[PDB]
Amino acid sequence: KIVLKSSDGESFEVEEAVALESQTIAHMVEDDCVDNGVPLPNVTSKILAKVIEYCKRHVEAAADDDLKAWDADFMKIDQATLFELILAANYLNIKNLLDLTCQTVADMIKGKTPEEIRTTFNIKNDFTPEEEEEVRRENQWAFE
Amino acid sequence: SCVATVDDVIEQVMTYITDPKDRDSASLVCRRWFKIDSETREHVTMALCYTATPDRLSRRFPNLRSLKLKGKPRAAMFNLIPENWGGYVTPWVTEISNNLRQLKSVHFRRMIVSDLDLDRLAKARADDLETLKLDKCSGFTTDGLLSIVTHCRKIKTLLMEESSFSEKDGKWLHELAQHNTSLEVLNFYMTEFAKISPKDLETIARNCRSLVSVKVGDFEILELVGFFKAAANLEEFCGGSLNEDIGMPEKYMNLVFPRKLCRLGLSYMGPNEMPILFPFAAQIRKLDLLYALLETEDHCTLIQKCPNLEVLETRNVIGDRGLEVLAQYCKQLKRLRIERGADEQGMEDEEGLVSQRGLIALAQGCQELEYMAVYVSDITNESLESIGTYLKNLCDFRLVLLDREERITDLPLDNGVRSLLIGCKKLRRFAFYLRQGGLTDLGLSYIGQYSPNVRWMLLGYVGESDEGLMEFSRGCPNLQKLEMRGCCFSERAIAAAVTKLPSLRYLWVQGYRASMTGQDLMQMARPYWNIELIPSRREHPAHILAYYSLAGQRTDCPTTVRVLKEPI
Amino acid sequence: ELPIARRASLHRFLEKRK
Ligand SMILES: CC[C@@H]1C[C@@H]2C(=O)CC[C@@H]2[C@@H](C(=O)N[C@@]2(C(=O)O)C[C@@H]2CC)C1
Repeated sequence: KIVLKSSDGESFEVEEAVALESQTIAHMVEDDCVDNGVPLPNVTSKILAKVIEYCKRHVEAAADDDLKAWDADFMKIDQATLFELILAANYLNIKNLLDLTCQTVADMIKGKTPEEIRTTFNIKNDFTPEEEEEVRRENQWAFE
Repeated sequence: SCVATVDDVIEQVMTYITDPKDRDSASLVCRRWFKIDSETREHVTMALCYTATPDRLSRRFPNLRSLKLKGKPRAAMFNLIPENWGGYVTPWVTEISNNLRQLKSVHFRRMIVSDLDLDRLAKARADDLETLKLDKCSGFTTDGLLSIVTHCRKIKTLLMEESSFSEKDGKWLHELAQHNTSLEVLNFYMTEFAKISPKDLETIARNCRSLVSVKVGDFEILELVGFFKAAANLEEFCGGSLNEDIGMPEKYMNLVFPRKLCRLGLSYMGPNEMPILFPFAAQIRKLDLLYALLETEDHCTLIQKCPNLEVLETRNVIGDRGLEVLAQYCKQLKRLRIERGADEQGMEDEEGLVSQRGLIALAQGCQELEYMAVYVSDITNESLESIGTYLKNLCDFRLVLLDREERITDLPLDNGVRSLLIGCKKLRRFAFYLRQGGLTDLGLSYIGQYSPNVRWMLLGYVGESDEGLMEFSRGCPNLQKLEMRGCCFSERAIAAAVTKLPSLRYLWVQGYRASMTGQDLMQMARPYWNIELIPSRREHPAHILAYYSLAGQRTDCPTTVRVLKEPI
Repeated sequence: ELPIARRASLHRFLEKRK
């Protein structure tokens, strides 16, 4: 059992093999600062919460069909949250979680047009029309 | 800590977008997104190399890992395009040498590769070059080969299928034997090699534990037994040569084929040697009877044994009868190709014709078909109706009817074409080559009207007058490439139709109502639109080739090729 | 008169046949 001290002073009771899913906390039981509990001031407490919930569930793979199920459902969150998760999976080192949170954002793009994108992400298009034309031209005449 | 934006996470996300058409979009959403696509794109394909400067490419995608360039137009594959026409690869290797320092895989398709420029490739990229594909290229020699096999010691895949070069020796193969380990696929399928020792091929099989595919020249299969025995993990083998002398009726009855072998095709295989496949036909998933020497009956007895066959390529000898066998034995079939055989001494037999009969039989049997290409001897509107009726996920459909036959049942196919294009809405590539009275201006306008997804079209003797071309032209929302030969359309008819086509970027044409002026074609002169005129090599009508390019006109035109530039 | 052009790969094979 290990203690992770969130970004806003918030101890977390977690099991052994749950906190090892992060090769950031794994590589930190060597130079064990686990004395004062593992400090991670770059994870909001609301997020760190959702992270452990993911690992918890995957660790119980000791006992594949119903996972793609829980996984698809776990992702039903808003964008700003989805992002803070990727940043977190990458602040730790949870390879299975990045392959999920990123693949979720990537699915939000897969199919939309350039307009439909900066729409559903609120991005101001900043291409001078010449630039936009050159890129569209390269894309449809030359490369792919 | 401020709120987290997409900006703070896009660098990561981009590398999970694989689809080339979604990167295409992602690159256009804003300046930052464009740069991030630019620095992370791994594979790029140029359908026509003359389409942009090799400089332009290295600037846009500095970090390519894989590249694929096509040169000569499809027509070259039918000895219709002059040898000297173009597609020289040198400008591109000197660009790779200097600016694509990350490239690990290169695929040249119908291009001109010289000894010099691949020695340049070899030295410039060396151990980093995992894969080299010389696909249907010309202009090099065994020296070139010897150079890349000695400088790229870690080659995983090496390919020369249908390439034409000069054979001076076999030290290139021997050099592979002596030093290569990493080889995974090795392919010289349609190739006249006469100086390579099979002992070398055998010693390669012994040394490359990851060897999975190998296609080969006219080696004597018997000389390959040493190979086959050593080639444990081998899954695919095409090629070789089955030569039967009467002095050994049981010559090939002691063949130890690799255990995993499931994709194959032996060259020149007759009915006498065909049996050697039976002991594992239940396992075969791909069959290349293209260069096999067996008759319509023999086809049926073999197809009959392969219930799990999902790809078959063969000559039209397969016959209506054969197709019927294929209809209820191989339900798993996904790809089928029927190239035209010897149309000289009758057919290859008296069942070696394919027709509405076999077609409609097949349409019912294998409804999983995704690619279907057939040289047929006679059709019916009805047959087409059943195509677009059963096999929905047809993606690539190609039909060509032989002028062999005198009268074809019912001829104008307008209403068949129509239900076909309407049922197969997954269709993306479509080829339709006929005889003159084959399709009417009405039927032609059907095509334009009901093919929303088609990006490539090859059209035979379709239409009756420039009316049908213009009607066709108001359609084809997604047509990019268009090839047509044997047509009654006029110069100004073509020109006007190109302007009406929304997506067109490449056009090749043989046979059209010309004019001494030549100025009729001019009425399609956009900017960035290059047009060229040709003869023919390996009575040949003038070709028209036109394509968009952000490069300008090529420097390397033969004398035999003319580039139009407004009033001459 | 535009004769059906034979794919080069086959054309080569049909002659290695005879
Ligand atoms: C200048 C165009 C050539 C014209 C050539 C010609 O004379 C007939 C077709 C051949 C052509 C063709 O590609 N035929 C197919 C095939 O893949 O070989 C598609 C058809 C397969 C069933 C192309």
